[PDB]
Amino acid sequence: PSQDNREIVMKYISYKLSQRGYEWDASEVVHQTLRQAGDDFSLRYRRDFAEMSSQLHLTPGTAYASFATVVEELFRDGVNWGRIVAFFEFGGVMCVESVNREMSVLVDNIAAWMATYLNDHLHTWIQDNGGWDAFVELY
Amino acid sequence: SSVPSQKTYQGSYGFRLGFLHSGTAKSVTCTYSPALNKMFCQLAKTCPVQLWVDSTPPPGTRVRAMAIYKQSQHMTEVVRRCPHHERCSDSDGLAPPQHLIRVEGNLRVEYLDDRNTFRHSVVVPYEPPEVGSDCTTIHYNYMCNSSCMGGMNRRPILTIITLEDSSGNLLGRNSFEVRVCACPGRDRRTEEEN
Ligand SMILES: [Zn+2]
Repeated sequence: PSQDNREIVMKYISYKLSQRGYEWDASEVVHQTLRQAGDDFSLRYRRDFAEMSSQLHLTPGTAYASFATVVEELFRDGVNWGRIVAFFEFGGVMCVESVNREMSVLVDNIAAWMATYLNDHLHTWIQDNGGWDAFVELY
Repeated sequence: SSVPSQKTYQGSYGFRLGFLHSGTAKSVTCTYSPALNKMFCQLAKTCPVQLWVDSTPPPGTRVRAMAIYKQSQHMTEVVRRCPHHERCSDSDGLAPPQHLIRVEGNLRVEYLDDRNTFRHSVVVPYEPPEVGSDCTTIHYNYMCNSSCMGGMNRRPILTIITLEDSSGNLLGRNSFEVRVCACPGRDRRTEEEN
C-alpha cells in the first residue's frame, strides 16, 4: 500500500521532467487526471510556487525537514484535493528547477521526500475521503 | 438570528475599496458602477477588488468576503448557491461546492462554514501592495447568477469585505452591491436608468 503511493510520486515526477527535455526515473487514468490538474495549478499559482521555492533554499545539503516545513504550511488549515494537487505540483516544480541548475541528483531526493510526506500525513486522509477514485470523480 | 453588519469602518488603517474603470461596453465580463455602488459580473469570471490603505496593517491580517441579501425581508437568510450549481462539478479543489464567492490565484485561501451562523465566507492573508503599486488587488469569483431560481432567485445581494487580525477582531469593513448576470453591460445601463 505504501509502495503503491511511491509509484504515484515517481510517475508524476517522471512525466513532469519528460515534458522538458530531461529523461529520468529511479489505473493510468488516476495519473492522467492528477497530471492535468497539476498543469492547471502551475498557471494559477505560479507566484505561490515561486514563493514556496524561495523559502526552501534548495541546495545539495537541504534536509528533508526543510521540505516538510514548507509543505506542512500548505496543509495548515486542513487537507483537501486542491492542496494535495499543489503538493504534487510543487514537488514537480522543484525537480524541474533542480535539473535547470545543473543539480540533477537532487531530483531523487525530492521524490523520496514527497513519498515520505505522502504516506506519513496525506494517506490516512486519502483513504477516509473516498480514496483516489473519489478524486477522479470530482476532477 | 442576527445579521452581519454592512456599516462602513475605515478604522485605524484607513481601509477603502477600489475598482477598475471598466466601461459598460458589450461582452464586458465584470464592471463596477460608482453611482450605484454595484458591481456587475457573470458567473466564474474574475472580478478584481483592490484594497486601499493609508497605514499598512501588521502581518497576520486577513481579508474576508461574505454575501448578504440586501432587502430587509431576506437579510436573515444565508446566501448559498443554487442546487444546480452545488452538484455542478465546477470545483477547483479548494472551494467547497456550496460557497458562492471564491478566490482564484491564491493557494493560501480558506473557506469558512461558520458553525454558529452557518454563513459562508472566504478569507486570504492580507499582504501589502506589490513593489511600485499602491493597492492590494484580490480576484473574486461569483459561482451562481442572481437570476438562478432556487438559490438567490432575483434577490440583490451585497458583498462585505472586512479586515481582521489573527484572531478575527474587526479592523475595517466595506461593502458593495453585486449582480451576477449574462449581460452585465446592458443590465448595468438599465439599472442606472431607473
Ligand atoms: Zn445557480
